Amino acid sequence: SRLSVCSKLCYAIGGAPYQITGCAIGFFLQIYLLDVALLDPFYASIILFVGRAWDAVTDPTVGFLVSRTPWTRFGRMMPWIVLSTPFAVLCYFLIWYVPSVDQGKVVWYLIFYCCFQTLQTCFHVPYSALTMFISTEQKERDSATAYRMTVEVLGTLIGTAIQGQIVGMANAPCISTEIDLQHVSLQDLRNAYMIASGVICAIYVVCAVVLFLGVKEQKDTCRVRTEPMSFFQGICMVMGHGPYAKLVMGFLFTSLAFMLLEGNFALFCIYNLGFRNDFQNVLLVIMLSATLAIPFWQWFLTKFGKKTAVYIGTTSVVPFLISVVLVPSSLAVTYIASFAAGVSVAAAFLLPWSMLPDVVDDFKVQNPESQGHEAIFYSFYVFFTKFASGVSLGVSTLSLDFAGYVTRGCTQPGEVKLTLKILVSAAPIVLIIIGLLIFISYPINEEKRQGNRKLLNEQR
Amino acid sequence: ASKLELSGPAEPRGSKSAQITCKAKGFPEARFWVFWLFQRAAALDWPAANFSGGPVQFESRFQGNASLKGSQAQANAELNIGALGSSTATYRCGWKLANGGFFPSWGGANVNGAAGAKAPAVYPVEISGAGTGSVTLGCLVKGYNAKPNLTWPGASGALTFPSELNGALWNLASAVTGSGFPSATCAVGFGAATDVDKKVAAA
Amino acid sequence: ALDINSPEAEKNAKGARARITCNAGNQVGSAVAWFNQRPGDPASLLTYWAATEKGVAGKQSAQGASTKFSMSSAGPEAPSLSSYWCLLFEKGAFSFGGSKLNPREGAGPQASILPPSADLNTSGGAAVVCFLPNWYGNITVQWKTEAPQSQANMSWPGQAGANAAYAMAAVLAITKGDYGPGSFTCNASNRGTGPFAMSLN
Ligand SMILES: CC/C=C\C/C=C/C/C=C/CCCCCCCC(=O)OC[C@@H](O)COP(=O)(O)OCC[N+](C)(C)C
Ligand SMILES: CCCCCCCCCCCCO[C@@H]1O[C@H](CO)[C@@H](O[C@H]2O[C@H](CO)[C@@H](O)[C@H](O)[C@H]2O)[C@H](O)[C@H]1O
Ligand SMILES: CCCCCCCCCCCCO[C@@H]1O[C@H](CO)[C@@H](O[C@H]2O[C@H](CO)[C@@H](O)[C@H](O)[C@H]2O)[C@H](O)[C@H]1O
Ligand SMILES: CCCCCCCCCCCCO[C@@H]1O[C@H](CO)[C@@H](O[C@H]2O[C@H](CO)[C@@H](O)[C@H](O)[C@H]2O)[C@H](O)[C@H]1O
Ligand SMILES: CCCCCCCCCCCCO[C@@H]1O[C@H](CO)[C@@H](O[C@H]2O[C@H](CO)[C@@H](O)[C@H](O)[C@H]2O)[C@H](O)[C@H]1O
Ligand SMILES: CCCCCCCCCCCCO[C@@H]1O[C@H](CO)[C@@H](O[C@H]2O[C@H](CO)[C@@H](O)[C@H](O)[C@H]2O)[C@H](O)[C@H]1O
Ligand SMILES: CCCCCCCCCCCCO[C@@H]1O[C@H](CO)[C@@H](O[C@H]2O[C@H](CO)[C@@H](O)[C@H](O)[C@H]2O)[C@H](O)[C@H]1O
Ligand SMILES: CCCCCCCCCCCCO[C@@H]1O[C@H](CO)[C@@H](O[C@H]2O[C@H](CO)[C@@H](O)[C@H](O)[C@H]2O)[C@H](O)[C@H]1O
Ligand SMILES: CCCCCCCCCCCCO[C@@H]1O[C@H](CO)[C@@H](O[C@H]2O[C@H](CO)[C@@H](O)[C@H](O)[C@H]2O)[C@H](O)[C@H]1O
Ligand SMILES: CCCCCCCCCCCCO[C@@H]1O[C@H](CO)[C@@H](O[C@H]2O[C@H](CO)[C@@H](O)[C@H](O)[C@H]2O)[C@H](O)[C@H]1O
Ligand SMILES: CCCCCCCCCCCCO[C@@H]1O[C@H](CO)[C@@H](O[C@H]2O[C@H](CO)[C@@H](O)[C@H](O)[C@H]2O)[C@H](O)[C@H]1O
Ligand SMILES: CCCCCCCCCCCCO[C@@H]1O[C@H](CO)[C@@H](O[C@H]2O[C@H](CO)[C@@H](O)[C@H](O)[C@H]2O)[C@H](O)[C@H]1O
Repeated sequence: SRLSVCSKLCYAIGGAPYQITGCAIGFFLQIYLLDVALLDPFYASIILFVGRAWDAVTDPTVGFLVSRTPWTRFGRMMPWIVLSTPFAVLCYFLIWYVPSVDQGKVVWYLIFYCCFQTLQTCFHVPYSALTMFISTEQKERDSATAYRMTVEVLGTLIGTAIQGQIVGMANAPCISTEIDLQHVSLQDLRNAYMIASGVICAIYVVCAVVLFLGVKEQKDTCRVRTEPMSFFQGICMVMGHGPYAKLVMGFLFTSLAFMLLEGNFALFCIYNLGFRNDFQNVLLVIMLSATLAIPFWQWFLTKFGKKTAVYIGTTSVVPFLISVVLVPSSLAVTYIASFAAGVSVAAAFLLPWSMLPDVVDDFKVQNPESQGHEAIFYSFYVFFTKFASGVSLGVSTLSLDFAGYVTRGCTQPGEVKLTLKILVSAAPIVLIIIGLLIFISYPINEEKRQGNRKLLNEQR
Repeated sequence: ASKLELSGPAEPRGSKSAQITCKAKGFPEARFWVFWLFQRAAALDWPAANFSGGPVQFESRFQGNASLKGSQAQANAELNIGALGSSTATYRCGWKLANGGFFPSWGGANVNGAAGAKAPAVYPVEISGAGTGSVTLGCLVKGYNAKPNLTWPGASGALTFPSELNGALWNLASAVTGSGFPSATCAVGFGAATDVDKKVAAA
Repeated sequence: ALDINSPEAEKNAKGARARITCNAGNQVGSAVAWFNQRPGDPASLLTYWAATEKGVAGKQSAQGASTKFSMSSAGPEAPSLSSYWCLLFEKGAFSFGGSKLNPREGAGPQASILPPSADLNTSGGAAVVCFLPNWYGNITVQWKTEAPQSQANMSWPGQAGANAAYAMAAVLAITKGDYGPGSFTCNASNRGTGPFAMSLN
């Protein structure tokens, strides 16, 4: 009576819409708001910051509400998913819809972005908590989490490819300004965005049906569950731990730099590298390079140590981020740096998760009482990364507004391109250097104490 | 708030050069393109635009005629106009939204490229020996080079037609629909010390 | 330079609705601004991106997708009877069209001819003045000094605030030497199925 392979596959497939919608939004929402939705970059900055901060705000509140959810005849998590998915796909389709209003499009995008983030949180937090209810054996939970991670990577690739190849296929006319002084329509581009959103919503509904049908609950009846309302106390205990806090800050910064790149990289490809009709292929190349480089980094962390792996993975993108702003936008150099940046994205979003179980074991050795540190760490990390990535994206789009970013444009002023080169080349490098300096102060010192901590894990 | 204060009206003579100014305030002038317009009793033309911290971009019609300058230490945007003759118009100084390309705030200053300065001549044009109920009297003002203000003594039935060029001077007409005719006089409003008021007689 | 074109340079509307149409010679991709200029005042922005207001009364909405744009006033008041312009912000050389609103009235013109005065005759001149004070529409003035004349200067005011009717002044300037061609007639042609002739001898 174990978890079947079909049940684990359905549970993993249920985790694909979150990655698809998140990658589509995080790669193309700035392009949609600034160019397709014809918004002032002040309003686009407001919308991006408020949506990506309301996601972080909704994560623990909906987490607590799910922790207070009683047991129904369908489950503790399945009613949330089933009653949240139609409203979530409605709000997602209405994110990428441009209404015909006289004033207050910013309010439309704010309301529907924040409503979609709330409903996607109501989808995901029960779904993330569902790994403790599918089976009681820890090996089955780890296998389900491995399936979920693999299908999350594949969902990232599929969502990026779908949004890029539907959005980018139908181009739109540009807008010449005085910096340029001496058939496809804009409605076709909006229709392409609506088609991509509809396809993503169809995948969302199909995977929701798969997750509902193929996954049971077994009741569990809180066999070993506990209130654990010690959220503030757990946060304080984790931050009081040295290696834990250092891993939190390092990973957080590194992920902040790469989320800044994920936000303001399509604009850099369009308005600095000149890829007005080929930026989607660049994003697809980056995602394929990351998918290819996952086994390379899993090999490198073992054959050469996790510490040196997490150093060179974060420092590998720095020469190429320097290169992409110091060359006259050569077509081959951009693809080579795209492959390198995909390899570094894979390193940055893989290797700290490899480093995490060592710090978990170290915290177990230090504090014998451990009741959620693996989840308290992820909650703190996801909250701070979402909130500060929203802050960074809002500051980026507001700086584009300050620099005089032209809506569409075919050419940006010399100050907007400077801000884009800073937002791709200066601030991500600064954040990566900060994360690297934090990772330098690492008292775990990779395996040199780790097995000894594991020895204490054998002792206790 | 964003505002642009323009200079007063200028009267160049044929082929002089005229420099118009905008003392832009309420916004960083170096961040936005300050434009110019051109309305000679018609729709709006487009002379040029000037980025106050950089390039100047002209329309091909005004290349060599207009020259835009920007003093960022005074937040002043200026237009120097060269050879003239048909550039009598109203020039605007609309700034631009940094993203769209439209003009949110505007100015307005008149340029009159003519020659001469003469005192108006008043002629009391009247009836030709007819009358039926209400009758129309008139007043012709001919030969001036400024803006007058024709008035009547407390009678509000007047129609003062807009002035027109007759050579190098201006001609204007005024009409009044008066029922009874005890006494009527036409008073003009030529500010340059020419305040001649003349009565209207019969025949 | 994209050719922005407003077909009707004069529009009739009293209190019901006005639909000012702008047509572009090239597809601008929904980038059309609408300005409202009152006489003696600079042009004031109303609409941008063909559908977005800028702090203006809600009656002035606007639509349009590609090379066919419209601005609609549904509550047209006395402040709304001004001049309007449609600007394109698709390409660098920006261009405008030009249009204006007017109230609606009936018809019926008037005419009066006035000979030159003795004071003007003394100082070597003779201006014959034809006044057309109250009419609605467009009118044409012809001068006949026993033959058609094409040396007259014509002027028109705007529209009266109360009467809501136009006017016209036609001045025929003739020197004293050429002041013997018989009789001077001013002929007005409006929408009245007949010319109004006022003559002096
Ligand atoms: C197309 C390329 C896509 C992407 C770019 C770069 C990518 C790295 C891809 C990596 C592989 C895994 C990605 C990182 C993990 C996914 C997110 C995540 O990490 O979320 C799931 C889970 O890893 C949460 O961690 P949690 O502590 O909650 O699980 C504890 C479970 N248990 C108690 C039973 C032991
Ligand atoms: C998007 C990615 C997924 C693409 C589609 C992938 C193919 C779907 C199969 C995935 C699971 C395969 O795993 C295997 O599936 C079959 C069919 O359900 C199961 O087989 C089970 O159902 C079939 C009926 O359908 C019975 O005849 C069989 O007696 C029973 O064991 C196996 O117990 C399971 O080991
Ligand atoms: C809109 C986005 C959010 C989507 C998800 C929001 C709704 C899903 C949350 C779970 C609520 C389930 O709804 C639940 O129904 C059952 C009725 O059978 C009731 O639940 C109750 O059932 C019986 C009594 O009737 C008892 O066992 C117990 O008191 C309680 O479990 C409550 O009405 C509610 O707890
Ligand atoms: C699975 C996902 C897909 C499922 C189907 C989803 C279909 C969604 C298509 C978009 C339909 C909504 O379209 C949008 O509706 C609202 C409300 O009428 C309109 O909004 C309009 O009405 C409201 C009324 O309060 C006013 O603010 C104003 O008159 C205007 O904004 C938008 O101008 C219109 O563009
Ligand atoms: C969480 C922090 C939130 C910070 C928000 C800061 C920016 C907010 C934008 C302020 C302007 C938007 O506010 C907007 O005002 C106009 C009316 O004036 C409303 O617009 C409404 O009336 C206008 C006509 O007057 C029409 O477009 C239509 O009937 C309807 O959409 C919008 O429904 C409203 O959304
Ligand atoms: C479009 C081109 C890409 C097509 C990709 C198609 C993938 C189809 C399924 C293949 C999954 C490959 O699986 C590969 O093997 C290792 C295990 O050895 C997995 O590793 C997984 O299990 C180990 C522990 O058991 C842990 O590191 C972790 O739980 C998880 O990463 C990875 O998920 C993946 O790197
Ligand atoms: C709809 C949106 C996109 C959806 C895409 C869905 C594609 C599904 C790809 C299959 C991913 C699972 O791939 C699986 O992962 C786990 C750990 O990672 C590994 O397999 C692991 O579990 C199976 C369970 O029977 C064991 O037999 C195997 O010994 C073990 O290593 C393999 O890598 C791979 O068998
Ligand atoms: C399930 C995955 C495979 C599906 C493959 C089928 C591809 C299409 C997926 C369904 C998505 C439909 O998406 C739909 O696209 C069309 C045009 O593109 C839009 O239709 C739109 O076109 C006109 C163009 O003048 C607009 O004025 C209007 O707003 C709207 O009707 C719909 O508003 C949108 O809902
Ligand atoms: C994982 C599943 C993947 C499924 C992917 C399915 C996506 C299908 C790609 C379609 C290509 C996108 O390109 C889009 O195609 C449709 C179909 O002609 C067009 O939409 C069309 O329908 C609308 C309907 O009113 C009309 O205005 C017009 O006939 C045309 O515009 C879009 O103008 C074009 O921009
Ligand atoms: C309309 C478009 C949307 C749908 C797209 C197509 C959906 C494809 C997925 C079909 C559903 C898969 O999930 C379906 O559910 C049952 C359980 O309820 C699963 O059944 C499995 O889980 C439980 C676990 O105890 C047991 O019943 C059984 O041992 C096992 O086979 C199967 O894996 C599958 O038959
Ligand atoms: C919090 C994480 C997010 C990271 C945020 C990083 C964004 C950094 C913003 C880049 C600033 C761009 O730098 C900009 O360059 C130009 C040209 O030298 C200079 O700006 C210059 O032009 C502007 C006109 O726009 C005028 O105010 C003035 O002439 C001068 O300041 C300044 O140096 C600076 O305004
Ligand atoms: C949640 C974050 C904090 C809440 C938001 C705090 C600030 C809210 C700003 C309130 C007013 C919003 O509007 C603010 O006012 C100026 C007025 O010139 C606007 O300035 C611009 O508005 C529109 C935008 O294209 C242009 O047509 C116009 O030409 C221009 O003046 C800006 O759009 C914005 O900076």
